[PDB]
Amino acid sequence: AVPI
Amino acid sequence: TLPPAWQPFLKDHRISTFKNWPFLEGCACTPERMAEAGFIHCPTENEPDLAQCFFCFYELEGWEPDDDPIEEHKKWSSGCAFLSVKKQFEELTLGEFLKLDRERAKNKIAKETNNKKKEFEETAKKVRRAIEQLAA
Amino acid sequence: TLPPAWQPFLKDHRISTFKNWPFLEGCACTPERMAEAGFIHCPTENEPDLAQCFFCFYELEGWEPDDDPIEEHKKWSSGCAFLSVKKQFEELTLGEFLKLDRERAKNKIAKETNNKKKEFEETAKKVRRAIEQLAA
Ligand SMILES: [Zn+2]
Ligand SMILES: [Zn+2]
Repeated sequence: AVPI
Repeated sequence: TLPPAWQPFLKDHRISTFKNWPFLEGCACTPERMAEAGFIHCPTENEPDLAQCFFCFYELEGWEPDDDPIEEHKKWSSGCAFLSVKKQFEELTLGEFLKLDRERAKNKIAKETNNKKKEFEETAKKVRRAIEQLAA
Repeated sequence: TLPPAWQPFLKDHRISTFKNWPFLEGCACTPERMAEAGFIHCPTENEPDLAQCFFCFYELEGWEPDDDPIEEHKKWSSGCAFLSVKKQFEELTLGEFLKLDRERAKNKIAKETNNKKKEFEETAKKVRRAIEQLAA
């Protein structure tokens, strides 16, 4: 996953 | 029972938040594993797979089947105190619990401040550009 | 901040319930040692003396200055679990606490079903008398  | 504001501390409640979670059986980031990591599902039209930690309020998206929610959390925001609690919820003392909840309330404030700060920098960029354009 | 429905478990709260309560310094049943016995100040007009245990819901009146709230409690309603609680609230495990809160809810049920019973008994007696009187 990755930050927004 | 336990009042709503404190339900997110309950794993089963966190699991419940994952409605229409795509990553199910066979995946490393199941609603169960997400919850074990502290995440709740905060889907938006824009970010359908958007998950947020209930404790430290950090937000992750772009999830993939093999993602370990725990390692993802530890990697992007290690400082979260929930990560460090290995105890089972009901093996917690009320002092320990209220302590945690205090820090959550803190984290929440921090989160809101950083948000206010970001929209401030955003509107600023807009007045700046407008001013530049007029200058031309 | 602690939920209001669960405050009675907090001594300081129980203490606080005592407003215009007699028997202070010099007396054995101070609001401090009343709360210590689990008592709340539920004063009516016909008995501003009324105190009730938050856990078992037993009610006592006609308080004597030399009365020891704990001793008074043990003799009248011994079955109360709170009496057995020797730990500081903050030292209670979440499970332990939820177990207690469960039993409290239970005791509250029992109390109200008892009152519904006495109420019904009375109405029954009245109705019975009425029809009996009609015979003749
Ligand atoms: Zn976190
Ligand atoms: Zn009692």
